[PDB]
Formats: sequence, C-alpha cells, structure tokens
Amino acid sequence: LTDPIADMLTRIRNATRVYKESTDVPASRFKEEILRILAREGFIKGYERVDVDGKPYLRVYLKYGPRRQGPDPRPEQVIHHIRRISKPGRRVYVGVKEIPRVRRGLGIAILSTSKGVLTDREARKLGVGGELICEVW
Amino acid sequence: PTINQLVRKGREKVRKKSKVPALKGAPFRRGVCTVVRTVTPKKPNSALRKVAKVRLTSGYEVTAYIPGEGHNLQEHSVVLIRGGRVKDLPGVRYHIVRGVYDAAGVKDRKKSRSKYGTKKPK
RNA sequence: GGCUAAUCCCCCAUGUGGACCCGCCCCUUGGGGUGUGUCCAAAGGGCUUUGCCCGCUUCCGGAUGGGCCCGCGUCCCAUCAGCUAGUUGGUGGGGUAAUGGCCCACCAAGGCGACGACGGGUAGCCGGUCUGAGAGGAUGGCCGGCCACAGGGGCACUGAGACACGGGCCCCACUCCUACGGGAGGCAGCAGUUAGGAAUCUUCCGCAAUGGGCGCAAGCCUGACGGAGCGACGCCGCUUGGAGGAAGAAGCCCUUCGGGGUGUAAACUCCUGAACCCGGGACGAAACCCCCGACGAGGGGACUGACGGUACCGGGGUAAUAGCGCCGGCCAACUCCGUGCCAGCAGCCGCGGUAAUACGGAGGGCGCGAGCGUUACCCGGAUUCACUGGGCGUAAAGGGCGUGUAGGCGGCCUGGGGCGUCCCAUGUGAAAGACCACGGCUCAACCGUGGGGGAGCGUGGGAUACGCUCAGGCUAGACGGUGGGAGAGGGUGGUGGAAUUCCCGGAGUAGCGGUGAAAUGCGCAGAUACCGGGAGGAACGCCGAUGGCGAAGGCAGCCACCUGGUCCACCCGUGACGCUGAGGCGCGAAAGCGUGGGGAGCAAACCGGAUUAGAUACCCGGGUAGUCCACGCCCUAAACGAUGCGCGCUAGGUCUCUGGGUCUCCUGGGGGCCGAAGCUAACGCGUUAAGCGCGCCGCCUGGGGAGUACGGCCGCAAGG
RNA sequence: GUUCCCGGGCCUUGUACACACCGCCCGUCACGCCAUGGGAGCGGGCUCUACCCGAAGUCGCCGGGAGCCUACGGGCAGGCGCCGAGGGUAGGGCCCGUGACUGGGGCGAAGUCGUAACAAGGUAGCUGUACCGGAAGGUGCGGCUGGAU
Ligand SMILES: [Mg+2]
Ligand SMILES: [Mg+2]
Ligand SMILES: [Mg+2]
Ligand SMILES: [Mg+2]
Ligand SMILES: [Mg+2]
Ligand SMILES: [Mg+2]
Ligand SMILES: [Mg+2]
Ligand SMILES: [Mg+2]
Ligand SMILES: [Mg+2]
Ligand SMILES: [Mg+2]
Ligand SMILES: [Mg+2]
Ligand SMILES: [Mg+2]
Ligand SMILES: [Mg+2]
Ligand SMILES: [Mg+2]
Ligand SMILES: [Mg+2]
Ligand SMILES: [Mg+2]
Ligand SMILES: [Mg+2]
Ligand SMILES: [Mg+2]
Ligand SMILES: [Mg+2]
Ligand SMILES: [Mg+2]
Ligand SMILES: [Mg+2]
Ligand SMILES: [Mg+2]
Ligand SMILES: [Mg+2]
Ligand SMILES: [Mg+2]
Ligand SMILES: [Mg+2]
Ligand SMILES: [Mg+2]
Ligand SMILES: [Mg+2]
Ligand SMILES: [Mg+2]
Ligand SMILES: [Mg+2]
Ligand SMILES: [Mg+2]
Ligand SMILES: [Mg+2]
Ligand SMILES: [Mg+2]
Ligand SMILES: [Mg+2]
Ligand SMILES: [Mg+2]
Ligand SMILES: [Mg+2]
Ligand SMILES: [Mg+2]
Ligand SMILES: [Mg+2]
Ligand SMILES: [Mg+2]
Ligand SMILES: [Mg+2]
Ligand SMILES: [Mg+2]
Ligand SMILES: [Mg+2]
Ligand SMILES: [Mg+2]
Ligand SMILES: [Mg+2]
Ligand SMILES: [Mg+2]
Ligand SMILES: [Mg+2]
Ligand SMILES: [Mg+2]
Ligand SMILES: [Mg+2]
Ligand SMILES: [Mg+2]
Ligand SMILES: [Mg+2]
Ligand SMILES: [Mg+2]
Ligand SMILES: [Mg+2]
Ligand SMILES: [Mg+2]
Ligand SMILES: [Mg+2]
Ligand SMILES: [Mg+2]
Ligand SMILES: [Mg+2]
Ligand SMILES: [Mg+2]
Ligand SMILES: [Mg+2]
Ligand SMILES: [Mg+2]
Ligand SMILES: [Mg+2]
Ligand SMILES: [Mg+2]
Ligand SMILES: [Mg+2]
Ligand SMILES: [Mg+2]
Ligand SMILES: [Mg+2]
Ligand SMILES: [Mg+2]
Ligand SMILES: [Mg+2]
Ligand SMILES: [Mg+2]
Ligand SMILES: [Mg+2]
Ligand SMILES: [Mg+2]
Ligand SMILES: [Mg+2]
Ligand SMILES: [Mg+2]
Ligand SMILES: [Mg+2]
Ligand SMILES: [Mg+2]
Ligand SMILES: [Mg+2]
Ligand SMILES: [Mg+2]
Ligand SMILES: [Mg+2]
Ligand SMILES: [Mg+2]
Ligand SMILES: [Mg+2]
Ligand SMILES: [Mg+2]
Ligand SMILES: [Mg+2]
Ligand SMILES: [Mg+2]
Ligand SMILES: [Mg+2]
Ligand SMILES: [Mg+2]
Ligand SMILES: [Mg+2]
Ligand SMILES: [Mg+2]
Ligand SMILES: [Mg+2]
Ligand SMILES: [Mg+2]
Ligand SMILES: [Mg+2]
Ligand SMILES: [Mg+2]
Ligand SMILES: [Mg+2]
Ligand SMILES: [Mg+2]
Ligand SMILES: [Mg+2]
Ligand SMILES: [Mg+2]
Ligand SMILES: [Mg+2]
Ligand SMILES: [Mg+2]
Ligand SMILES: [Mg+2]
Ligand SMILES: [Mg+2]
Ligand SMILES: [Mg+2]
Ligand SMILES: [Mg+2]
Ligand SMILES: [Mg+2]
Ligand SMILES: [Mg+2]
Ligand SMILES: [Mg+2]
Ligand SMILES: [Mg+2]
Ligand SMILES: [Mg+2]
Ligand SMILES: [Mg+2]
Ligand SMILES: [Mg+2]
Ligand SMILES: [Mg+2]
Ligand SMILES: [Mg+2]
Ligand SMILES: [Mg+2]
Ligand SMILES: [Mg+2]
Ligand SMILES: [Mg+2]
Ligand SMILES: [Mg+2]
Ligand SMILES: [Mg+2]
Ligand SMILES: [Mg+2]
Ligand SMILES: [Mg+2]
Ligand SMILES: [Mg+2]
Ligand SMILES: [Mg+2]
Ligand SMILES: [Mg+2]
Ligand SMILES: [Mg+2]
Ligand SMILES: [Mg+2]
Ligand SMILES: [Mg+2]
Ligand SMILES: [Mg+2]
Ligand SMILES: [Mg+2]
Ligand SMILES: [Mg+2]
Ligand SMILES: [Mg+2]
Ligand SMILES: [Mg+2]
Ligand SMILES: [Mg+2]
Ligand SMILES: [Mg+2]
Ligand SMILES: [Mg+2]
Ligand SMILES: [Mg+2]
Ligand SMILES: [Mg+2]
Ligand SMILES: [Mg+2]
Ligand SMILES: [Mg+2]
Ligand SMILES: [Mg+2]
Ligand SMILES: [Mg+2]
Ligand SMILES: [Mg+2]
Repeated sequence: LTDPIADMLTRIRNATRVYKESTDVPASRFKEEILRILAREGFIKGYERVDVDGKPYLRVYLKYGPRRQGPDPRPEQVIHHIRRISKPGRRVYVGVKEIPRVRRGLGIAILSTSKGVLTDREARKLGVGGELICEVW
Repeated sequence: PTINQLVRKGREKVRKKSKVPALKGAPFRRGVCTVVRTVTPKKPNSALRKVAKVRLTSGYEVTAYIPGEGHNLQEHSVVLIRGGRVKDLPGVRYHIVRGVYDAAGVKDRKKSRSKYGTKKPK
C-alpha cells in the first residue's frame, strides 16, 4: 500500500456514504494528528486507539445529520467532501500567503507545518505554511 | 496521463493550419488571369459560377472567384485576390477583389457597394 | 633633392613614488608589507608679470564605463542516436589588462550523450506588449537596456578604449569616370531614386532650447535633437446646428382603396455663430558671458525663439461635409416588385425549380458614425493538450502476454542531520509602462508628481510536521521452512482401441452415389452391401460439465520420466527485501516460408457437373499445396472480458470447482448468475467494479486520405 | 385445410431503413478537375572530407657577396618561413525545384457492369493470413459474436 493518508481519508469516505457507526484505520502518529483536527473541527465524534487481532488500529466514530422526511430518508452527511491534495505522486506545499480558503470559510484545509498539523485559520494565525494535506467540508 | 507522464512527455500544443496557402502571410495578392471561364458547382446546387485561373506573385497558381453580376475579366487580366472559399465550388479557396486593377466593379449596384467595388452614384 | 618650429621623438640628472627578480612577515589562488640589487618621470602656453589661470610628469584612493568566469532559465523534428584529434586533461612556453586549448610543443587516454549529445529547422534576447477570470497562450514594431552587424569575407594599424558605418590593407562580386594611358565608390546615418510588394513619408526649418565634441573664454560643429511637411494608419477631442413648427405639404413605399408610412422629418419663424475678416500675441530663455565682490559664496547686468505673427486672448461674422455595413436562424432590423436551381448569395446550417422577409432594386427599418465594411494574423470563446481543468467496455483511445534495466513511487516506532518545505530580517528586482491619488495642457488622448507591491535569486537567523538522508528497532507488506492438495499447465519417450481410405482372400448381383430435383462420377473389366486378413496416417467417442490449467497464445485416449505455476494448514524462519515498469530480452493461434520426412481423412488453387441472364460462387463428383513430424524462420489477429498491474476500503442471495476446520455450517482460493451503496450518455457495471481512493506504465485528440508514402530497423520472401 | 400467392390485425426479434425495402449501399471500368508517391534523369541550395595554389597581415628566423640610419651588442629596408580570405582538383551527405511515364488517392457526375454489406440481406457477419477471380468478392485454415431462429 502506497499511501496511508489517502487510504485513511478514503476508508472514512466509504463508511460515511453508507452510514456506518465507525470504521478502523491502521494507526499512525500522523493519522492521530489529522483525526485530532477532524475531531476538534467536528467532522467526527472522536476516535480511540483499539487493537485488531494483535494489530494496532484507530477506530473512528462517525457523525451524521438527522433523518429526513421524503422518499430518501437518508440523513445529510457531516463530511460532504474529503480528498487529498498533496500526494506521493505530486507533492503540494503552500507558502502562508497562498493558503486556500476552503468553500468560502464553511470548510477546512488540513496542513503539515513545522509547527504541527494546523487548519487554514490556524496557519494564518501562527503565520506559517506547510504541505497541504487535504480539504474537508 | 499521470503527473509523471506529463513531466516526461508534456502536453502537445498542436499548430494551426492556414486555409489560404497561396497568400503566404499577406492580406492580399496580385496576379494575372490565365484562364477565365465558368464551372458548375456541387450538390445540391446548379449554376455557372465565374472563376479565374490566376498565377500569383507568390509563385502559387490557384483558382479564384469572380463575385457579382457580370465582369470584364479575360485572359491576361491583372487582378487582386483575397481570402475565402466559395463553399460549393471545390478547389476555389480565394476571391477576386472587384474594383481593383483590370477588375472593374459591378455595373449598376446600389446596395453594399464596397464589397463590389462600385462608386457612389449621382 | 635641400632647409625650418613646437605641448613632435631621444639621452643624462632627481626617485615622493612605481615596476621586476631573490629573501623574510602577514595574508591566503597573483592580496598587504619590507630589505639588498636594477629600471622609469616630465612641456610649455598666457595674462593684469617674484603672482594667478589652462596644461605636463610619477604614485595612491574615488567615481564611472568595461573585459573575463560561474549557478540557474531560454523554440520545433528522435523519421537527426550516438558525437569528439586541440578532441579531454597534465606539463612547459607563447599571448593579453587578465584567467583559459586562447595559441604551440611534449605527455596521458581521455571529454559529451535519452535529465536528448551530434545533426537538421527557426529566431537577435529582455523591460515589456496583446489576450485571458486566473493559470496559460501569443508576441518582442515604437520607447529603454544588452548583443550582433556596417556591400560579401579575411586581417591588422593608430589608440585608455576599435580589430573601427561616414579610418586603413587585401580578395571577391558590382557600378562608374576618363583624355582609353588609368583611377574612384560602399545610405542597415537624414531626406531622396529604383526594384520587389497588398503596403510604409519632405531631397523641410533650426542650433532658440536639451544633449554631445573641441576650446581659458568668445565661439565653431552637431540630419543627435527641437520642430515643421505628408498618410483617418491608431487613439482622443470636435463639426455638419438649437428651440419652435400640421392629426401632419408634395414625392416615393405599402393598402382590404376606408387608409398606413417616411415625419417635426421638410417647408417656414426666431435664436446661436465651424469656417473665414481685424487687432493684440505668447509660455518655452537664463544661463554661459559682463559687473562689484575674490575668476569662489552671494548680489546685480545685458544678449539670445527654428516652431511663429503660430497657439492663445479680444472684436466682427457665414446654418455651414455624411457616409458605410446589415435586416432567414445565430443576431438588432420587413414589406412590394423583378428573377424562376437562371442570375446570383454564402462564416456555419442553408437559400434560388412562378407569392424568395435569404438573389437584384426600391420603400421602410436596424447598427455605428469621418468614418463603415473586407482580407490576413495573434489570444479568447476551445475543460478541443485538460497545472488550474479531460479522457480509454460499446463513442477516438489498455501495449497480444510475460520477464526485467533506468526511472517514478513506497509500511509501523525512535533519534542525528536539516536537502526539499514553512517563517523572519536584509540586499537586488533600473527608467518608461501597469495600477491608485493628485495635478498641467479649456477636457481628453497625451503628459507630470507621489504611492503600493510581487515573484525570483544572493546573504544571515529560525522552524522540524510531511517528503529526503543517515542510524537503531518492529512485524501488519514481501519472501522462506515444515506438511499436504487439485489440475487437458509444459517437454521427451512409449503405447490402446473406434472409424475412414487402399490393398488381399472369400461370398454375392445390377446397380451404387449424390441433390431441392439432377448430372458429373463409379459399376458385368463384377461396383455397392457383408465376412476374414493386412497396410498406413491423423484425431481421441462416452467421462465432458454453465468444469479444470496456464501470463497470454493455448492445452483433452492411456502409460512412465523430466519440469513450471498455484492453493491450503501451522504461524516456525528473514525483517520493507515492496509496487510498477521507457528501452531490453523471451513467449506468442492460424496461415505462410526454408531443408528433410510423412501423406489415411480434409482441402485454398485447379478440373468437371449442376443452378443461373451470367455463376470466374453458393450445391454435387474429383483434386494439388497445405493440414501431421523434426529443426530453423515469420510475429500478425474480433491475440476479446473489445476492460494495464498492484494495493486498501464500500450490503447481501444463490449456483459450482478446489483446500482446511469445531463439517448444520464456518473459513481461505478460483469459476458463473442476481443484486446494496455508488458509477454510467444510455446500455449496463457492481468485493472478478465499469464504485470510493493511491502508485507507475501504455494509449486517445473530427471522418477520409492511411496503417498509405518517405526515411529507418527487421525478414528468405510474404511482409512486420 | 391456412403449407403456398396477395392484403391486413396483435405480441415479439434484427436493422447501417426514416424520401421508411419502389429504403439503403459496395467496388471495377469510361470522362473531367486537384493534390500526392515512384521514375532513366535534369537543375539549384547548403554541407563535409583530402590535397594543390595562395593576397593582406600578425608572429618567428635572417638581415650576409648587401643598402640607409646611428641613437652602431641597434634600427629600418630587404630575404625566407608558419598560419591564412579564398581560388582550384576529387569524392561524399542532407534538402529543394523539376521529369517522358507510371501507382493508387480526393472530388465531380445526370454514365457502364454487376449486388458484396445493412432483414437469417436471401451462402450469418466480421477477421489475420493464403491462393484465385472483370469488379464488388470467393474459397481454404484458425479466430471473434459485434450472429436471427
Ligand atoms: Mg491539485
Ligand atoms: Mg505580376
Ligand atoms: Mg439548390
Ligand atoms: Mg486587359
Ligand atoms: Mg475566412
Ligand atoms: Mg449582400
Ligand atoms: Mg632646432
Ligand atoms: Mg633616466
Ligand atoms: Mg524529443
Ligand atoms: Mg580548443
Ligand atoms: Mg599539439
Ligand atoms: Mg537557417
Ligand atoms: Mg534571424
Ligand atoms: Mg479560459
Ligand atoms: Mg520573437
Ligand atoms: Mg513586428
Ligand atoms: Mg528598441
Ligand atoms: Mg560581418
Ligand atoms: Mg546594401
Ligand atoms: Mg568590405
Ligand atoms: Mg566586413
Ligand atoms: Mg585617444
Ligand atoms: Mg585591448
Ligand atoms: Mg571610424
Ligand atoms: Mg573599416
Ligand atoms: Mg564591430
Ligand atoms: Mg555609410
Ligand atoms: Mg569619376
Ligand atoms: Mg592620357
Ligand atoms: Mg592603382
Ligand atoms: Mg555618393
Ligand atoms: Mg510594383
Ligand atoms: Mg522613401
Ligand atoms: Mg517622422
Ligand atoms: Mg544647440
Ligand atoms: Mg570646457
Ligand atoms: Mg556643418
Ligand atoms: Mg539640416
Ligand atoms: Mg526629428
Ligand atoms: Mg391622420
Ligand atoms: Mg401622421
Ligand atoms: Mg405624405
Ligand atoms: Mg397619407
Ligand atoms: Mg428640427
Ligand atoms: Mg521666451
Ligand atoms: Mg448675426
Ligand atoms: Mg455589421
Ligand atoms: Mg452583433
Ligand atoms: Mg430579429
Ligand atoms: Mg434570366
Ligand atoms: Mg416573387
Ligand atoms: Mg442574408
Ligand atoms: Mg432582400
Ligand atoms: Mg472620432
Ligand atoms: Mg478597419
Ligand atoms: Mg482560435
Ligand atoms: Mg486551454
Ligand atoms: Mg489533468
Ligand atoms: Mg473529452
Ligand atoms: Mg489486455
Ligand atoms: Mg509485440
Ligand atoms: Mg512486471
Ligand atoms: Mg529500482
Ligand atoms: Mg525514494
Ligand atoms: Mg515514509
Ligand atoms: Mg527522520
Ligand atoms: Mg532545509
Ligand atoms: Mg524580496
Ligand atoms: Mg519598475
Ligand atoms: Mg486637471
Ligand atoms: Mg499584480
Ligand atoms: Mg528531527
Ligand atoms: Mg532502518
Ligand atoms: Mg505476513
Ligand atoms: Mg474384393
Ligand atoms: Mg462376363
Ligand atoms: Mg472387412
Ligand atoms: Mg484460471
Ligand atoms: Mg513470526
Ligand atoms: Mg518493455
Ligand atoms: Mg506464430
Ligand atoms: Mg502452422
Ligand atoms: Mg507459395
Ligand atoms: Mg512446410
Ligand atoms: Mg515436402
Ligand atoms: Mg467450374
Ligand atoms: Mg456452367
Ligand atoms: Mg464450379
Ligand atoms: Mg468440393
Ligand atoms: Mg511449397
Ligand atoms: Mg503451411
Ligand atoms: Mg472471447
Ligand atoms: Mg482475461
Ligand atoms: Mg486492440
Ligand atoms: Mg473501438
Ligand atoms: Mg502496463
Ligand atoms: Mg486506468
Ligand atoms: Mg468449501
Ligand atoms: Mg475438506
Ligand atoms: Mg467466490
Ligand atoms: Mg470455465
Ligand atoms: Mg450484474
Ligand atoms: Mg440503486
Ligand atoms: Mg458475491
Ligand atoms: Mg467509463
Ligand atoms: Mg483535416
Ligand atoms: Mg484525419
Ligand atoms: Mg506497414
Ligand atoms: Mg496490416
Ligand atoms: Mg519503406
Ligand atoms: Mg402476410
Ligand atoms: Mg386483435
Ligand atoms: Mg414485425
Ligand atoms: Mg431491393
Ligand atoms: Mg515528383
Ligand atoms: Mg525524388
Ligand atoms: Mg544533381
Ligand atoms: Mg546536387
Ligand atoms: Mg594535387
Ligand atoms: Mg601554405
Ligand atoms: Mg645589421
Ligand atoms: Mg622586415
Ligand atoms: Mg585552407
Ligand atoms: Mg577550401
Ligand atoms: Mg583569389
Ligand atoms: Mg509526378
Ligand atoms: Mg501523377
Ligand atoms: Mg496521375
Ligand atoms: Mg446481397
Ligand atoms: Mg450473404
Ligand atoms: Mg457473403
Ligand atoms: Mg478469410
Ligand atoms: Mg474477364
Ligand atoms: Mg473459388
Ligand atoms: Mg483467441
């Protein structure tokens, strides 16, 4: 397997499209830092380090909206959108000045910076740039 | 492609192909008629369209159109040409400019006279 | 041939200083310092005259302008794939301001290339300009910077500086003048002629200003420049008038003949006053110089305007040029007549064959306006090369399949470094232009003043998450051991029977065969049909399946040997050893080819009979390559799942093959069907994705021409 | 009795038909227009190599049977030599223009011949290859379904 992060974001995206309570991703200190932001910014309920058949995973507790009236009862998503930017194929970095505003503010962009994993907002407050890991809304 | 493929091969900016080769960069070209005659157009039309076989100063020898009702062109007539095919006359890709050189304007035209080399009548 | 001056050349002297060799110190590529030795200076002129001004000489620093060198960036063709003898380096010299193969001698065998050498094509590069939402694309005229060139080439001389546009030598091509013996020229300076072309200006006026050169200064030179001329080429400002004026003249268009329209449009009334006439008349120009002072600081003085009697200011005063494209849909604007697939229109779709809003005219209308249209080209629309921002089951598009080189890409934990990455401070990023504000020409175009930046690169400091590197661990990826399994997987060597054919013996008689029906054909020279014997070749019935195996092509009686892939259980071993894969290499159905065998059946070509208008076919009787074996070629396909490989994630039902279990059933691995979510232009796909994602590769860019031509490599040829 | 011939009704299946099978459509042969390849060759551009000759000029040697100047251990004249623009000889490479004639290609069309494909297109179609035929094509071998029933 060639990309942990891209696998991670994807493990979720499939889980939220059929409303599972949770789903597990292979554990990493970098995934904890991203789930951390994904916890705090409230796209997920939160997560916990569990163990599967002797092997370390991270169980991620998904979060959704309310049932809807109508032909399609399926509740609205909380993570409408999640996708890698920087990839092993094509590394993507931004200086502070060209840090993007995801979805006119209503979304976030996660970063890897020399000060840690930060959002579009945070990075602009601290004044630093970094590798643009992904975008979420 | 992949990103890598783009780095290795890049995209291909493909060139434009001139539809007026005989002009060779120019807006217009002077020439001389060798053969003046009429030729029947393709489906689904019928007529006797007026054409000149012209040897250009650019070296190309091409088939040009004679727009309008009547003309004075005959062999050895000097002429200026401009771009533009006559869709229905295959092989014709240029137009003779009326009101230039041995090409007189149209007799009695009153409407749209610049396009037909006609002076403003009294 | 002869004389003559100097700021013209030369010798001696002075040595602040400089240069050079040798030595020491400092430095650190030839930089700074010093000692012994040696070598090198010079010019006068002029006033108001024991004093100043222009100059001269040696040396150091400055400032300015350069030379040389390095990193990075700079178009198309790989149908240009290999290039190189001063070549690449060393040593010693030559040469220059200076490094250097820049040049020479010798010495070594090296230098460059798929991160595209060499070669061919094209272009001067940039600030910028144009377009574009941006990214990007296109471009480099004017203006500013750099380069290169001065009829075509070569070379040096003078010089601080040139290998010198209006300097020199030579060669070539070209033109000229001549007194016919001989000699001169170089507009890519400003105008101008000519030629080419669709096409691009006056043989103007001036040094007044700015600037440059010479000069103590006056001043002289300045086709640089400042202006003038010509060209709607471009942008901008401006005019052809304004108010009034009929239920509305004539003319013309249309009409149902009642009327509708051009149209407040015109006429006519009043008001204004482009043009032109008269008078005034610039700004741009105060310096240099002169004056007192001090030839300075400062204060005072006079001279100078090409543009120009122009702009502008004041007075008078005439209603004073409008044209061009379009009116079928796109797309704004419609009627009558004329024409009759004619004449003609055309950017695309399309118009015209007797009621054309599409052709020609007219009326009317729409759009702009000293302009309007046309041709050509650049960007846009074109997310139609897709970085932003596309695709490949059936639309164009997955390589026939493997294996592997470079390369791209890579699991979980910890530390070192800090390469990429982020931040901060600083230098550079010229001027014009762009933009924002203001201001000057009556505005504007134009122009002035100020303001705001950026990337990108140099330097210093910082950050350490991700990618990098180094180091130390782990077992989830990958491989291995142990023990088992299924299979037409592959190669060699054997061997079994069914059937067809031919031959032999028997027995037997008048037909057999074949089609839709027939004929050809075979048969009394004894066929067919039947029994026995024998010869030879090819293919394996039932099992057999919607099955199994292989990467693909493909692989089917049975037996033995040799050999590959692959699954399962145990969770024992290694510790990221992985994925992909441009080239390369191998494999690759049929047909086809080479040499030699073999040849029963079948059967391109070919013959004959039927059919038919014909029948170079379909049907029937014959029949040669070939089909089979060995070795060696060819390398193509509807080589298909029309679906590249790997990995992870996203409901289930059912059928089947094959391992293992705790044998209802659970778990793996393959083969089908239906279906969750989702995808799709639809058809359909759907844990065997065509779903959600990452990595790498191959491929597509309208149909035809064309898988053609040319080039190139391969093959015996076919041909790839 | 509904197999057959004509016409029609309903469901279904194939289609490249929609001017709707009195539909579409393929290739040769004849004619005309245009462009392209080949072709005994002809002409031009650029380029490479080997050698012969070689101006100016720099640089090097000499400067004496020998000239002028002395500043005479000198300088200039003058002589020789290397490289050298280019001229000449010979053979090669890439490109361009052109050529009797020839190969197919595009278009034109109101022509001749047949009817191969689209319906089971009247022999299912397509396919690589091979042999053959006026032409579409046929047949052999193997392959595909993108083949009605
Ligand atoms: Mg991106
Ligand atoms: Mg001419
Ligand atoms: Mg017509
Ligand atoms: Mg004439
Ligand atoms: Mg055009
Ligand atoms: Mg018109
Ligand atoms: Mg004297
Ligand atoms: Mg001396
Ligand atoms: Mg290339
Ligand atoms: Mg060299
Ligand atoms: Mg040498
Ligand atoms: Mg060239
Ligand atoms: Mg050029
Ligand atoms: Mg765009
Ligand atoms: Mg350019
Ligand atoms: Mg230009
Ligand atoms: Mg310029
Ligand atoms: Mg030159
Ligand atoms: Mg000239
Ligand atoms: Mg010359
Ligand atoms: Mg020259
Ligand atoms: Mg000088
Ligand atoms: Mg010099
Ligand atoms: Mg000169
Ligand atoms: Mg010169
Ligand atoms: Mg020069
Ligand atoms: Mg000159
Ligand atoms: Mg003369
Ligand atoms: Mg004489
Ligand atoms: Mg002479
Ligand atoms: Mg002259
Ligand atoms: Mg001319
Ligand atoms: Mg001129
Ligand atoms: Mg001018
Ligand atoms: Mg002056
Ligand atoms: Mg002076
Ligand atoms: Mg003069
Ligand atoms: Mg003058
Ligand atoms: Mg001027
Ligand atoms: Mg009325
Ligand atoms: Mg009225
Ligand atoms: Mg009237
Ligand atoms: Mg009326
Ligand atoms: Mg009026
Ligand atoms: Mg003045
Ligand atoms: Mg008046
Ligand atoms: Mg218009
Ligand atoms: Mg418009
Ligand atoms: Mg309209
Ligand atoms: Mg007529
Ligand atoms: Mg009519
Ligand atoms: Mg029209
Ligand atoms: Mg009309
Ligand atoms: Mg105007
Ligand atoms: Mg115009
Ligand atoms: Mg365009
Ligand atoms: Mg684009
Ligand atoms: Mg893309
Ligand atoms: Mg597309
Ligand atoms: Mg495939
Ligand atoms: Mg192949
Ligand atoms: Mg592989
Ligand atoms: Mg590797
Ligand atoms: Mg790596
Ligand atoms: Mg990593
Ligand atoms: Mg590390
Ligand atoms: Mg760093
Ligand atoms: Mg900066
Ligand atoms: Mg600037
Ligand atoms: Mg103002
Ligand atoms: Mg900007
Ligand atoms: Mg660290
Ligand atoms: Mg390690
Ligand atoms: Mg494992
Ligand atoms: Mg017998
Ligand atoms: Mg008898
Ligand atoms: Mg028998
Ligand atoms: Mg299999
Ligand atoms: Mg273990
Ligand atoms: Mg390969
Ligand atoms: Mg083969
Ligand atoms: Mg074979
Ligand atoms: Mg043969
Ligand atoms: Mg053979
Ligand atoms: Mg044989
Ligand atoms: Mg026959
Ligand atoms: Mg017959
Ligand atoms: Mg026959
Ligand atoms: Mg037969
Ligand atoms: Mg043979
Ligand atoms: Mg064969
Ligand atoms: Mg198949
Ligand atoms: Mg398959
Ligand atoms: Mg294919
Ligand atoms: Mg296809
Ligand atoms: Mg692949
Ligand atoms: Mg793909
Ligand atoms: Mg089982
Ligand atoms: Mg079992
Ligand atoms: Mg299964
Ligand atoms: Mg099967
Ligand atoms: Mg299905
Ligand atoms: Mg659904
Ligand atoms: Mg299933
Ligand atoms: Mg698709
Ligand atoms: Mg085309
Ligand atoms: Mg095409
Ligand atoms: Mg070929
Ligand atoms: Mg082929
Ligand atoms: Mg060839
Ligand atoms: Mg019927
Ligand atoms: Mg009924
Ligand atoms: Mg039916
Ligand atoms: Mg028919
Ligand atoms: Mg030719
Ligand atoms: Mg040729
Ligand atoms: Mg020749
Ligand atoms: Mg030649
Ligand atoms: Mg010789
Ligand atoms: Mg010589
Ligand atoms: Mg002497
Ligand atoms: Mg001499
Ligand atoms: Mg030579
Ligand atoms: Mg030569
Ligand atoms: Mg010569
Ligand atoms: Mg030819
Ligand atoms: Mg020809
Ligand atoms: Mg021909
Ligand atoms: Mg047929
Ligand atoms: Mg058929
Ligand atoms: Mg057929
Ligand atoms: Mg065939
Ligand atoms: Mg015949
Ligand atoms: Mg045949
Ligand atoms: Mg196959």
